[PDB]
Amino acid sequence: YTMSLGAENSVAYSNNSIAIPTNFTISVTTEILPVSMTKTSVDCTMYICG
Amino acid sequence: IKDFGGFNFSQILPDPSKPSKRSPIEDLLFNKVTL
Ligand SMILES: *[C@@H]1O[C@H](CO)[C@@H](O[C@@H]2O[C@H](CO)[C@@H](O[C@@H]3O[C@H](CO)[C@@H](O)[C@H](O)[C@@H]3O)[C@H](O)[C@H]2NC(C)=O)[C@H](O)[C@H]1NC(C)=O
Ligand SMILES: *[C@@H]1O[C@H](CO)[C@@H](O[C@@H]2O[C@H](CO)[C@@H](O)[C@H](O)[C@H]2NC(C)=O)[C@H](O)[C@H]1NC(C)=O
Repeated sequence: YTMSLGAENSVAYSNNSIAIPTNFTISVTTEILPVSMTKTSVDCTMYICG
Repeated sequence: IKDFGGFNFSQILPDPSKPSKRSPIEDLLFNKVTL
């Protein structure tokens, strides 16, 4: 099929109307980041000739 | 109905007439960048 970009809505804009929240939620989100990789070493002479 | 208190966003909002549906500024950018 053809990709769909998301749900479609239309906010009710007007020149003398406003929207204000009356409650709240508290959410916890996760983020993962790599900081290092393994320290390796190679001795060229033993690798090449041996 | 586009009544934003005097501000006019026509050059940045999409153009219904054109088939590409791209704003007036975005069309000049696409024309201007040709191999
Ligand atoms: C703002 O939102 C919170 C929820 O995020 C509202 O609190 C929730 O209120 C409902 C109805 O009072 C609670 O449901 C009921 O709980 C009782 C247990 O006491 C249960 O017996 C009922 O069957 C029903 O499930 C709900 O538990 C409660 N949520 C929490 C986390 O406590 C709050 O009322 C909202 N504030 C306003 C001003 O609308
Ligand atoms: C927003 O600005 C555009 C650009 O000036 C206006 O478009 C012009 O409109 C007049 C009157 O309809 C035409 O004579 C010009 O040829 C239009 N110019 C272009 C480049 O299309 C547009 O009217 C403005 N928006 C409002 C609500 O006035």
